[PDB]
Amino acid sequence: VRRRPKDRKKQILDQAVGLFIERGFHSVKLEDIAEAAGVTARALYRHYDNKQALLAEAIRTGQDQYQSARRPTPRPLNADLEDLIAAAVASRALTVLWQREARYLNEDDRTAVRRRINAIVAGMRDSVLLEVPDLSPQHSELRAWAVSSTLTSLGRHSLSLPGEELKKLLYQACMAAARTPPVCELPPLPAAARDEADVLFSRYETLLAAGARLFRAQGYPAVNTSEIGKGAGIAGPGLYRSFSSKQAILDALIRRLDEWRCLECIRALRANQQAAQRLRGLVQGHVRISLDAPDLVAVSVTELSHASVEVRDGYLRNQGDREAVWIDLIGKLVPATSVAQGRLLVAAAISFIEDVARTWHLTRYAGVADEISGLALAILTSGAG
Amino acid sequence: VRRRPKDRKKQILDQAVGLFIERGFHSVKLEDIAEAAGVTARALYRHYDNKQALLAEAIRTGQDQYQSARRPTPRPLNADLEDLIAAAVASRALTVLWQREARYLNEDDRTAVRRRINAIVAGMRDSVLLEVPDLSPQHSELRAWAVSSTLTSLGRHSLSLPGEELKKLLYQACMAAARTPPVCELPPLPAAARDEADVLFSRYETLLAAGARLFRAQGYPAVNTSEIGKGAGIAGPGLYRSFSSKQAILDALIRRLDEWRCLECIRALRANQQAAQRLRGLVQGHVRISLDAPDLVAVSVTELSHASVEVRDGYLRNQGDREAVWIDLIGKLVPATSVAQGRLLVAAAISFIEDVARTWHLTRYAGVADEISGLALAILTSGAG
DNA sequence: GCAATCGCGTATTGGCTATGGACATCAGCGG
DNA sequence: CCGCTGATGTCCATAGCCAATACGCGATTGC
DNA sequence: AATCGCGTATTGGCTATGGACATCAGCGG
DNA sequence: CCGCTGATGTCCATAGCCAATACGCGATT
Repeated sequence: VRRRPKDRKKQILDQAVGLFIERGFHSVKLEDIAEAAGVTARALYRHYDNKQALLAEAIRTGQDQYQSARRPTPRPLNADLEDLIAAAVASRALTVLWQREARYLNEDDRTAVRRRINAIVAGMRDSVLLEVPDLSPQHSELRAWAVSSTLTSLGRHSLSLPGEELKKLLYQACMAAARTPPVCELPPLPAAARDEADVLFSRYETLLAAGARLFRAQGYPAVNTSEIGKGAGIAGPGLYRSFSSKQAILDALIRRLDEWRCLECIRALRANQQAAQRLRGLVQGHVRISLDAPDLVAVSVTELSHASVEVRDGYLRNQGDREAVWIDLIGKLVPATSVAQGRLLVAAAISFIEDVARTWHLTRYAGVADEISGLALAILTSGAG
Repeated sequence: VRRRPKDRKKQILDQAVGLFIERGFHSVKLEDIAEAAGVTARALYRHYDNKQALLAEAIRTGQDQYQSARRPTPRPLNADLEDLIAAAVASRALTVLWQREARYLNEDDRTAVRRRINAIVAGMRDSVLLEVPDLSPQHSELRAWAVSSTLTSLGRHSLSLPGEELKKLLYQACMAAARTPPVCELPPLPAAARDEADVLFSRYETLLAAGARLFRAQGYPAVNTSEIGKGAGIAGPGLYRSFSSKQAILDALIRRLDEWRCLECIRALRANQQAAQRLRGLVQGHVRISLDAPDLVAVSVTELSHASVEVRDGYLRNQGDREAVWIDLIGKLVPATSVAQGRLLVAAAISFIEDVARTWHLTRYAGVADEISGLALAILTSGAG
């Protein structure tokens, strides 16, 4: 009656990849993967030793799929862009494997996936430097990260364009980002922790900072209450003296980020009245907030699925309203850009800003915020052609 | 058995004053006052036309009590500060009568109460100008408001000092505030509504602004969902497509103000490391937030009793932590001041900033924020002598 | 092309609390 | 001591208001 | 001079899931 | 009809989230 397909491992791996993409590593039970393949958990143990081994196999398979879709001597970015775009469109879902799921692996696998990502970014940087021969290494790295984040932003949503419109949009955005002239010399800053200790002036602030750091480093389901308490110097019952629960801490982080973004948007709107100056002010405020609180940005990017329904819905609605304001300004500045193209460009720019803000070594230069804002504005305005 | 004291209306008025001070005018029923006076509700109608007449009588009685406590040619502030301080210490619980309960009266009674308050402030300004005869009208008005707000702050909490320490503290604070040299000139601002309209970029923002304005103008129990919907341009039931309930708007306003204050405090802490500059930066951030959002300040001052328990508790705890940071800085700068004196001075400065921020005609000058910050710092630092 | 959403006026609806009429009782006074 | 007209308490009910949630009606958008 | 909540460190559950013996087919000779 | 490969039954171990109880405070009425 029941037959062994002799390819059980491939089916189990495919189901695990799908479930990890959809719901996450901790929220997907082994029996869920087994049922998706019409087996039980002990069959998976017959095929894989551990659940973590299954996750590592899934992440490696996703990276191999991206590499195969990518399909030697470095060539100008204009020559390689079409291939890069095709690969990106085909692999849009799998971004979370390396970006979020890989967070849960052991040190060796994390180092391996980090090496793969760094090699990809280095190839993109080589292409960018071949496109513009006269560029400082920091500027070349920034433009390479801009191109990479623009290509990777497709995995943060489900929007698309009919026909070859999406490819044209991505090509224009990447080429405009790459060919942006430098705005400052970008000198390395002398190289903080004292300011970080000073800004934790209460037990509530210390617990909030410890929770945000632990959520960014490990993940919400993987952080104990005792870990947050130790970060604050107490036990978990101390955290429950200060908070109602850990979901309360997550909701507090999300609400704090939302309110800060709203305040910066209000200030930017009140400061300027013309379209260009207003868009520049909004981009500058977003960059400022992203650079000042990388942990909040990382939490909002990753752990949003574990927050309360009302908090998540409100945060998403407010972000959508601010993005709609951005799209209206973009459409005013560039009449050719439509609304779908506008939101695609806005998502790409936001992804670039957030990705650069989280990386530490990219933000160790004087006046890097101006460069980030200029690159984001170039990406947003690339719709002109 | 039952006895009619023939002075029943005086006891009814006393109980009404006590209940109006303790809790809101809308939060006490006529049955509560009647029970406190040992009578039934219609017995009150035998002595008063309605509840609004009783409220007006209570407010007039409180103002008359303050006037009697105070008791010609104006005298220098140093020769009248003893009397004013005594009057304030005696009338501290009565202040809310002409500050919150006044909004529920008729137009004529509101104008009469405003006239009484303005006459008191004008007498204070005359005393201040007699003390320092080298001040422009704007500076004299600002210093008079500083003194009046210091006394009103003393009439805002339950803190006190043993013996004549409180009188000495208030005298020093008022004299330091009055004797502050002008920080800068105050040219009248050329005279927006355009900035008040574009910042409402979504239905949620419009509803929030309308709710805040209505709560400030009338009070939380006196505003129904119909007015908020009309301010947003929709029907009353349409408000629930964006909010869970009417209390959700108040909770959102309180949370927004708390997060904005927290962000400004964090920025001020990170900007400066020395004690004096750090305290100046904290005061400047508080002044900036108070001046930019007067409606939020008014809501937090008045309608806080109608918010959720958790939201109110969190807001109070965060404000207490920030004020504790202020008190630590004050104690570092001035070794003489103790913790309780620091609490009193911080309350005085905060009340001064909030009172000046809410008044519209006082803020129509160029660089008034610097003068407000200077006066607040003069109040806070006072205590060296 | 058509069904699933989506705002948006209206329409109820279950408290809830100022008022209020009918009736009742103390107050001191004038024989 | 005792009626005897003021003034001053109760007892129970009613009317209007005000969250908050039902409908139905249109217009739009994914399939 | 009692009297008090205020933190603080264990303490004890209740509940999910990951992993695992024992039995179990199937699938090529 | 047989020896290897895969599967299915329950089952237990153990971690993690909230309460609950314990003494000291150090300030409060």
